Amino acid sequence: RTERPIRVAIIGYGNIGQYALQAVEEAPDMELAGVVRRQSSLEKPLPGVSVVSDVSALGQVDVAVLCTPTRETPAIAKELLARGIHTIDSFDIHQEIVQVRHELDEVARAHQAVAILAAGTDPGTCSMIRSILEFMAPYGITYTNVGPGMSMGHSVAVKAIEGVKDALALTIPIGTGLHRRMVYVFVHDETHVLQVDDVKQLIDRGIGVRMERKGVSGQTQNQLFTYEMRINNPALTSQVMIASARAAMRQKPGAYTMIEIPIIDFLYGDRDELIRRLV
Amino acid sequence: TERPIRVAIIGYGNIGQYALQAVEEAPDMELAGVVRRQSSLEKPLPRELHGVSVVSDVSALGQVDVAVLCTPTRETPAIAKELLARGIHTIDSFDIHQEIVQVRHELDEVARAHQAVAILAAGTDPGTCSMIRSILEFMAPYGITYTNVGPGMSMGHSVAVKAIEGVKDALALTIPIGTGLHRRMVYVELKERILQDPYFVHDETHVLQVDDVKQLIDRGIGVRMERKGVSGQTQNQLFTYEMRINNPALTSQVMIASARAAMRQKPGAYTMIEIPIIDFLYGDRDELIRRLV
Amino acid sequence: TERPIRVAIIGYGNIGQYALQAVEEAPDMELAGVVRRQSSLEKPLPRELHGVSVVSDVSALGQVDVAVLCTPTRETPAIAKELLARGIHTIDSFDIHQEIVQVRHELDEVARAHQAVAILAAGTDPGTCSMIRSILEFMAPYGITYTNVGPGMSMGHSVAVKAIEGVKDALALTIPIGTGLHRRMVYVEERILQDDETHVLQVDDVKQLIDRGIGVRMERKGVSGQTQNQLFTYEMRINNPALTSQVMIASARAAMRQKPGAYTMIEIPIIDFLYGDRDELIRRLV
Ligand SMILES: NC(=O)c1ccc[n+]([C@@H]2O[C@H](COP(=O)([O-])OP(=O)(O)OC[C@H]3O[C@@H](n4cnc5c(N)ncnc54)[C@H](OP(=O)(O)O)[C@@H]3O)[C@@H](O)[C@H]2O)c1
Ligand SMILES: NC(=O)c1ccc[n+]([C@@H]2O[C@H](COP(=O)([O-])OP(=O)(O)OC[C@H]3O[C@@H](n4cnc5c(N)ncnc54)[C@H](OP(=O)(O)O)[C@@H]3O)[C@@H](O)[C@H]2O)c1
Ligand SMILES: NC(=O)c1ccc[n+]([C@@H]2O[C@H](COP(=O)([O-])OP(=O)(O)OC[C@H]3O[C@@H](n4cnc5c(N)ncnc54)[C@H](OP(=O)(O)O)[C@@H]3O)[C@@H](O)[C@H]2O)c1
Repeated sequence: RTERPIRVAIIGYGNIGQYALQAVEEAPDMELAGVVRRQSSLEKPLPGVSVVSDVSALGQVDVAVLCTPTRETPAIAKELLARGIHTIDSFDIHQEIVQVRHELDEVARAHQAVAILAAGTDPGTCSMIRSILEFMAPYGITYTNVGPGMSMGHSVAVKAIEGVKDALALTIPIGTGLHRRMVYVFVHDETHVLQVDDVKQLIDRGIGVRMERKGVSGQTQNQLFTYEMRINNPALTSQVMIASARAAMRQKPGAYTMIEIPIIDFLYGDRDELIRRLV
Repeated sequence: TERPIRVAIIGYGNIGQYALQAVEEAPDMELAGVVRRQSSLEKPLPRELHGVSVVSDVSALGQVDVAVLCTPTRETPAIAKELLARGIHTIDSFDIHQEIVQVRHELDEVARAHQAVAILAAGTDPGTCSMIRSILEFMAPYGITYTNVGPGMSMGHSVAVKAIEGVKDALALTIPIGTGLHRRMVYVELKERILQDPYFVHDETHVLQVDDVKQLIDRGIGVRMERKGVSGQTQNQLFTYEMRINNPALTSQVMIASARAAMRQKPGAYTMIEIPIIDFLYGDRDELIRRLV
Repeated sequence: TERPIRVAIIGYGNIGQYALQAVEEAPDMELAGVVRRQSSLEKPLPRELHGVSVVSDVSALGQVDVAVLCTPTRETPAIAKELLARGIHTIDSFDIHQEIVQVRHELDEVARAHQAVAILAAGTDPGTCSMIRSILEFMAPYGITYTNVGPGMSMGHSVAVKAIEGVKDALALTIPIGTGLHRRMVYVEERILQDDETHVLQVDDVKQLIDRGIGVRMERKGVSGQTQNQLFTYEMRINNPALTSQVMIASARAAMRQKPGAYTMIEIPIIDFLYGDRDELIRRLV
């Protein structure tokens, strides 16, 4: 009677990939097919899950959830799409998304494959809230203020300068989309530096997001919208990618961002009862 | 109300369009007409003004109790003087704080001389914010008040940017950054530019090129006013006042309420802290004490 | 019933005036007197001190179990050691953070010689904010804590600017701007400002700006075990000397339950600061 599980492979067991594993197991319409790592990591000590070096080893795989680093992700995805497998990623470079969508689109439409890209937290569901604020109040300004919380790239940036080993760099929101940078031990915003004993003692993967728009609806001024969340960032991103995996099965070949897909397509459940429950 | 107050709107800009709605809604007043520069009369007639006397001098309106000046700050004290000199009361929302005392003296002479009332600086931040700020002072005489105007366009500063060279269109916002201090956000439609600091220099400033600054405009604004001080000798008295409002809707509504008050004062010039609050309200005295006190 | 704890107030200034009210209200404590510089005894008696033994030396107050020091920071360690040396316990809210470990060792040596307790640094930020900071740290060992000391008069900065040039009078404020950082607001009765983000304004009367209340915002996001994104906020909006003198009076109560030595506030069972029977405090509070 009921439907067969969606078979998911996770590509790149890193910070996002561990959380993705939890979200796959918990998805009641999804089963883990296996984890794909570089060959160098297969040699490492293992943390019952088929951990292999290529999707071919994992049997049937409808969707591969890409948890690899940004730079390598487009190339990886184009390869997996060319094999008929759908791909999900949370590609987080805003300005290259338009180009990557087109690049992923071409491969997917040929191999009857769906690719959903930039399906994470701010490249992701924050984009969906932004887009909805946009059409409810077309005149005005939106500010996305990332509450105190790490900036992976920024600390990884500072990790590449000569000095006392290890560093933590943070973007701190100072309002109206502007941020201050605080580094614990790249020049156009105010920076503060502190030396610490153990940078590892300061690390926490939660983050705050405050997004606001003040705008006019139709012709009426002073429409106020505020969206706020305090969350574990990698858990939310992996969960958003797993919901996108469900949605990728319900699309036509091609490549989509999350504002190009019906919100109901991300939800597990019977359409009518989702409507009855949510709308 | 028997013989309503005949109100003329002077200058049909942002504030004049909102002031027309305030006049309409007010039960004790009726619109006498709108006064515009001859240049604007030659432009086509807006739809909301169909059936409205729209003229270049207030004489053509005939019998005007109060003139609600919705004119640019610089031009308004001189416009107020002329109307006062005809025995016509004037409301304005003149917004240069540092010139209010002097402007008040200048309007006071003319108005007393001609049996007219002027109420000046009667908008939002000069205006009702003044009244609030002043009640806080006598409630807690020792301490400090901060007025933080929430993200929203200052037009005096936005038009400043439109004036500089290499500037097709610009939008410049004042943004509170606490303690009465403010940052400035400039959106320009065109290092890069000769942005430098034609003034602005004594303000932290951020510039940004956008496609269509018209797409960014909303006339709402936030105001957060805070005071910590001493009542008598007790410390740590805490006061907070906040509004999220349509700025021109408020300013013009305050001006129309001030028009009501003008009809009640002896001749002279007044700021809003020089009039009993009850003068601004429509209704019987005892009924308003009973509703409000 | 026990006899009341006899408390003496050392130094009758700002903190000293509030301490008097705290001692009076404290049901288990009794005012032995106030101790001032002899130069201050020649001045006229404050009305609140009518009927109070005001004196130049604690030896004239009879039995004195605890002395609450409301003396300026730099003078307070030497005054403490003198009183501990007689076997009287001492409370201070000494507030030079970088110096507490050192003062504590010094105060500890004398305390143990004369069967006396010193509780030092027992105020609001040196003091109960320290206790709160410390509970957060063990509750979530990985992460960062920001103490944001809301608008509120400084003391060292105020007196810093109060000197320098044509400063007839001045008031210096610390303002929080987030994540532990602060801006300085200077009201004065020229460009010189050197000695952080600072603003300077001239005013006719600096005394008209004075209010002795303060806000404090403590926030922490960190990890419990391996679980991320645990959120903690602590806030107070208070009369600073009223709270500081109350905390010292509470420490006077805790000092009577310690063994000899010097203690900061994160070194004393919270229950020792509270009036009442042990078991009853537990069932009502734990
Ligand atoms: N949109 C959002 O909100 C959002 C938020 C967070 C993250 N992201 C995306 O997620 C990524 C960061 O993930 P993360 O924090 O989990 O990173 P991570 O911990 O560094 O994990 C990356 C993993 O990819 C594999 N890998 C590393 N270098 C590789 C290479 N050169 N070629 C192929 N595979 C390689 C490794 O897994 P193996 O050992 O198994 O090979 C590694 O664990 C970024 O690319 C970002 O775009 C997006
Ligand atoms: N105190 C407060 O809280 C507060 C708040 C907001 C604004 N305001 C005051 O409101 C005033 C008007 O603001 P607004 O948004 O209504 O501005 P606006 O849209 O520019 O309106 C100004 C109007 O004045 C008329 N005008 C008369 N003489 C003029 C001249 N010499 N140059 C240009 N225009 C002239 C024009 O109408 P015609 O074409 O019909 O002649 C114009 O539309 C400001 O100057 C400000 O001081 C006060
Ligand atoms: N959170 C905290 O930990 C916190 C907060 C507030 C205060 N404090 C502490 O409180 C102290 C200041 O309290 P306050 O506001 O009451 O100060 P204050 O107003 O200056 O009073 C200090 C008093 O001590 C006496 N005194 C002054 N100079 C002296 C000297 N050189 N030698 C001996 N006695 C002297 C005087 O009393 P007589 O004239 O009667 O002799 C004077 O009124 C600081 O040292 C500070 O560390 C800490």
